[PDB]
Amino acid sequence: MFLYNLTLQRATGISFAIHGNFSGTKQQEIVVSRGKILELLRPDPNTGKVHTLLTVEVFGVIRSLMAFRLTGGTKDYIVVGSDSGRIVILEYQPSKNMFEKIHQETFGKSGCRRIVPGQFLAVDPKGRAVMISAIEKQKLVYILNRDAAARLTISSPLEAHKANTLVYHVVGVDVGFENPMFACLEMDYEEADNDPTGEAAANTQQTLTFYELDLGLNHVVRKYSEPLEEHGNFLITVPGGSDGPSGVLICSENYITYKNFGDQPDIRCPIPRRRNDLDDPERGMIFVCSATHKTKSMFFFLAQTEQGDIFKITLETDEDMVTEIRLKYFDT
Amino acid sequence: TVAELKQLVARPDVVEMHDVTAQDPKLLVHLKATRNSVPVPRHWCFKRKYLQGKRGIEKPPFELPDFIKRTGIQEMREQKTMKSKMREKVRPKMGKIDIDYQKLHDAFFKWQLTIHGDLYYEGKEFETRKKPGDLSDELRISLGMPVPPPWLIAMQRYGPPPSYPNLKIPGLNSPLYGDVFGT
Amino acid sequence: DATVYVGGLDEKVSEPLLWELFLQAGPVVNTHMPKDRVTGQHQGYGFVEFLSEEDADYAIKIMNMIKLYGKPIRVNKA
Amino acid sequence: GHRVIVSDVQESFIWVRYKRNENQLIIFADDTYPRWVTTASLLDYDTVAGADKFGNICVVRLPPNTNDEVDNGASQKAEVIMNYHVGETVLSLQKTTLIPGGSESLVYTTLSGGIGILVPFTSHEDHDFFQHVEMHLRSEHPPLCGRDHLSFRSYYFPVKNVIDGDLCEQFNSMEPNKQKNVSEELDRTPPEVSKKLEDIRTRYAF
Amino acid sequence: DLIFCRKQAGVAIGRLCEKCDGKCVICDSYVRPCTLVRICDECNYGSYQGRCVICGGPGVSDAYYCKECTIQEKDRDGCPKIVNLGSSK
Amino acid sequence: DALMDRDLVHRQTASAVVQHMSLGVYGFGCEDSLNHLLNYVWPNVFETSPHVIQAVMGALEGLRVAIGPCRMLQYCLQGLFHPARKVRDVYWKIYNSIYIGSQDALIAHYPRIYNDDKNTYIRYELDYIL
Amino acid sequence: IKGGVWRNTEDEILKAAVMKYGKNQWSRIASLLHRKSAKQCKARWY
Amino acid sequence: QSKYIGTGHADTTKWEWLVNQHRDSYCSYMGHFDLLNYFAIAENESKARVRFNLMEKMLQPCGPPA
Amino acid sequence: SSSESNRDRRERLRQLALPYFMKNHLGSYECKLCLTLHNNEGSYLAHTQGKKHQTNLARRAAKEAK
RNA sequence: AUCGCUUCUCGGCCGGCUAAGAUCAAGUGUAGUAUCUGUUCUUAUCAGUUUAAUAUCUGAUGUCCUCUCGAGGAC
Ligand SMILES: [Zn+2]
Ligand SMILES: [Zn+2]
Ligand SMILES: [Zn+2]
Ligand SMILES: [Zn+2]
Repeated sequence: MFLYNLTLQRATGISFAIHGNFSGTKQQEIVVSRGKILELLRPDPNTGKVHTLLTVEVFGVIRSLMAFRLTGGTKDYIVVGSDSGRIVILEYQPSKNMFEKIHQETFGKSGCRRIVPGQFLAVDPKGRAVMISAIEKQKLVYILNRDAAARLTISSPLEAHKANTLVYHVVGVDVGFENPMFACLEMDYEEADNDPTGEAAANTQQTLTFYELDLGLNHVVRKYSEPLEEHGNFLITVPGGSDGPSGVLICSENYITYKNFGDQPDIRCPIPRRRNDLDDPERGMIFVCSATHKTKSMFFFLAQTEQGDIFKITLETDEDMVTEIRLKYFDT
Repeated sequence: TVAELKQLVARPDVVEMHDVTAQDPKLLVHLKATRNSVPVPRHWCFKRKYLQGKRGIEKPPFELPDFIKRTGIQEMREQKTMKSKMREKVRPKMGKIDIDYQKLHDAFFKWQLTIHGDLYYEGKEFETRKKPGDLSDELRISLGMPVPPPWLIAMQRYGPPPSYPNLKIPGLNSPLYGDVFGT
Repeated sequence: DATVYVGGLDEKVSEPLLWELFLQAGPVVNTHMPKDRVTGQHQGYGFVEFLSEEDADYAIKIMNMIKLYGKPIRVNKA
Repeated sequence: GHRVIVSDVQESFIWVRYKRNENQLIIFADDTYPRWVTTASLLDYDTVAGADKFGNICVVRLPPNTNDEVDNGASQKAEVIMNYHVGETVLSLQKTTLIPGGSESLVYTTLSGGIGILVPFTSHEDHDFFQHVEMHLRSEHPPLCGRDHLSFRSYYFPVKNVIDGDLCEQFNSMEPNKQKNVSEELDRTPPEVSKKLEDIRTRYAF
Repeated sequence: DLIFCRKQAGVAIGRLCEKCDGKCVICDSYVRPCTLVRICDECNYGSYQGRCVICGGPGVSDAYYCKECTIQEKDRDGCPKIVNLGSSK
Repeated sequence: DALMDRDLVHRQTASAVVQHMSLGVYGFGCEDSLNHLLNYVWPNVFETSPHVIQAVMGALEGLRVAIGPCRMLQYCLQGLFHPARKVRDVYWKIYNSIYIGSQDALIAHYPRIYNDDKNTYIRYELDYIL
Repeated sequence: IKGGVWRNTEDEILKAAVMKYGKNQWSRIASLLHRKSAKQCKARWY
Repeated sequence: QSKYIGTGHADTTKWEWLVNQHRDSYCSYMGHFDLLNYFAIAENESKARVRFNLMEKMLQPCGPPA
Repeated sequence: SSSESNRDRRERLRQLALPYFMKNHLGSYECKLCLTLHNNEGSYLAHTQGKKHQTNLARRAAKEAK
């Protein structure tokens, strides 16, 4: 017997969303990722009716997705974190109404792995170097520079390898025209495996480390480390240089902490709770995801709880020194 | 203790002589009995290096699948003096096989083992798959019975055999088609 | 009783149809059916060693029902 | 109405006939593989379809020689006739005829929100043709991420007797030189090819 | 004495000389050239520009992998430029 | 007939045949007979001769991709913990060969292993039922 | 280069060859052996 | 082989082998969007909190060694 | 090819001079008493022409005659 | 009819001469395996290493006293 397969209704589930300018237009095309599917939408400034410009199936499990831009560049490419051992850089040709495969690079084995990258994906604000990472042991970097014709060329990889180290999340860091930085959440289980008592199960804090790419030395050295008080799930870029301070926000259990280097001391704030809540007090809270709103005038952040509570995160700074943090209830 | 270790398993029969020396018997007991997995081959603890030529000297050289036999190549292949060989170079004749390209476009299309629960080991060939209740053709011929084999009439009177106690043979406690009169 | 003596056979019979033949009753552990070298043919009498004795005494009871080539087969203890 | 199909959470299918007089529950067959089973469906009396918590679709057929009354860990089993990885977990399986006047087919939803169907072939011609389709398409039009199609559909279990329609339909999106040149490697025309894939969809579904 | 260097695979294309020209590196075979070789500039640099991946002569062509090593996914490991267990030159 | 051993070279070369066949046929649905042949392949696992052991390795690798890991692993389970050192050396070599590739697809096929005192060996995630 | 130590195989084969062909034909007997000449076969016999 | 995590050998303990297959299962869960969503459905949480609890269970599972 | 003639000639010579030696299902020569395998029948024959092969036939001689 | 001899008959085992006529083919090296032959452990006990278990390897021959390995006494 033989069976021919047909899809009829394509999956409506949306795992990821990235907003960039893919046509070189002042409008913002929204590239969203259905489960096995790559998808491209066009919302309308006036009526807001969301036009689907493209829907394509990649025949592979999408893992993470990020959009980026060359420095001061006109247009935006796409980086596809995949389940294969290949990162691919894509460009949507507005005319042809379909994507082209701009770059195909093979960093390792196939399928969702423990040590194989593609899991977590970060990129520099200036688009110099994109950093790709697995859950454990392997963190790789591809450096990007436009060619003589200003068409994108990808470099050779690098290696961040650190033994027996779990990576919670990786977020690009803002340093304008500098040696790029990266915020890697890490933890070491090597303390836990050699501790028959079970003490290392507790009393082990996830280490926040900033790697520094260095163009001139063309390797990636561990530079910054601080132990995190409590375990946060994810991090947030804080645009630095001209606009705002350069630092990272850390979303932690029942807290958010701006935690940065230089002389900058950490700033913690509790995650506010609603008056007269019916839930188990034993159930804490963190934030799910965050979408930064970046404006030539100002900037802020948007956070959400399990319960769906979006807050507007703000920074109170003295010059480049942030003194405190202000969170106003935004919506739900 | 190899004794009490046999009380902890659904199929303790899996535990064997050297099994009690295992570095982790308290698991291997639970693995070896896993549902569809297959046993380890037995040729070790036999020092004979997996084979000898005793039973292997009585085997046929080879025999073709019937699909290849009907073709007719078998008769084509079958002798020569040396000067005939240097004549075979100087003379040479062409087209000795002269196969039918229709036939060899036919057989393997138009015309043309074991399950997972089995694995081969050294000496095993015929036996498991002549048993009480199962005999070969010819010996049927010497016996000369038309389609029970008649001493399973006396397996009525004298009783079920001590040697194969689990026995069932047709018509008695085993309620039979072709050759095989007992299982 | 572990062994039996078997008379009155035809040489087309060999050690194999004895193997198969008496294991129909109960397994022959050790088979002995002489091959005569000189004229390369069998006289037709057999010796059978079993697992233990019970096999072979049941074998005395049941055993002499076999008929090899239309003809009678002797089985007695030994 | 005759037999009963047990689905294990781990060891998958257990064929069980209920003897009415003895009232006994009778396991006469089981699967050759462990499979984490979401739900089952009957293509027929002798076949079973099943989905994996991992999002696989298997179809296992009894041998026609099965023993209907009986008394390592089993006696006789059933061969696995189909393995296909949807990549999306399937919580229900239902066989039906989607459209009036259409051909009977198999139906699977998934957890991702997608709804899709499996369809039998009525001819070896469309069979082999779609085979060449899949073949020259794969290498000549690789998947987008660089991931290979074949492995992705063979992901947990190797593909057995399934042609992927969503790859065959991408014939539309290829460049006209791809479309044509491939059609030549297929010895057809883009209209021929295209309509011939519209055949199965049309006849069976929308 | 002779074993892979297995440094991280870069974007540099492999280069085989006259001798090694047709060989798929790992399977040692000439069959079904399909994909392409990548080795790090740490293995391929300078006097190694257009050097043979094996003997140390000038590369006249580029190595192609077989289909055999493709499905077994061996082409994705560290850069398969053989190093003698002395230096590479 | 060949894999059943007259002399080692038979097992070796025949095994190589099983390899290239096993890569070639992949995905077309013939796996059954390849399983049958895998039966006769399987005893040859043990030997110190370099060419036959590396041959058998290539063999079982191709058979890995063609048959799928599940069946492989179902032949490789019991050998892991067996008391002898030999069997563990080898079955762990095999199990590694099966492990590196397709490590992603192995998840489903690890059997149920009961939990002891200090440790919980049951993964309960798979037992969550809607 | 041809010279070397005598082997039981070469020596027994020499026995059989001498038995079959006869004493006076050496070149025929040297033809069967490897790494040995006719003179060496004769003197090895006598 | 050694530098490839999950490599086994003849001296491999139970505990290490099972904690391996655990951690690999968890990386699969982080990997496949759906199966993750199944988990979120069954036991009611966010996708986030699920992945978080898993990342907590990465080092521990089965608990202390022997 | 001249090499091919020697193989043929050294089999026939070991056939003439030859009841124990045979050829298995493969091509090798074997002594059925001693269960030895011989690369060439003549090489095998010498083992067949040896004093150890001689003994093991006598020992089996007695062992049968008892 | 028997013995002996003989004759016949039947059955079974059952390559010419010459100057011998003249003349006479071997690659290498790096790794590695297999198959032949020859030769060695009647060691007793215990302890340790080691093995799946063997095997193997590694160490010594109830204690004290007296007399000339043996004898006696005390345990
Ligand atoms: Zn290198
Ligand atoms: Zn070269
Ligand atoms: Zn290759
Ligand atoms: Zn011998």
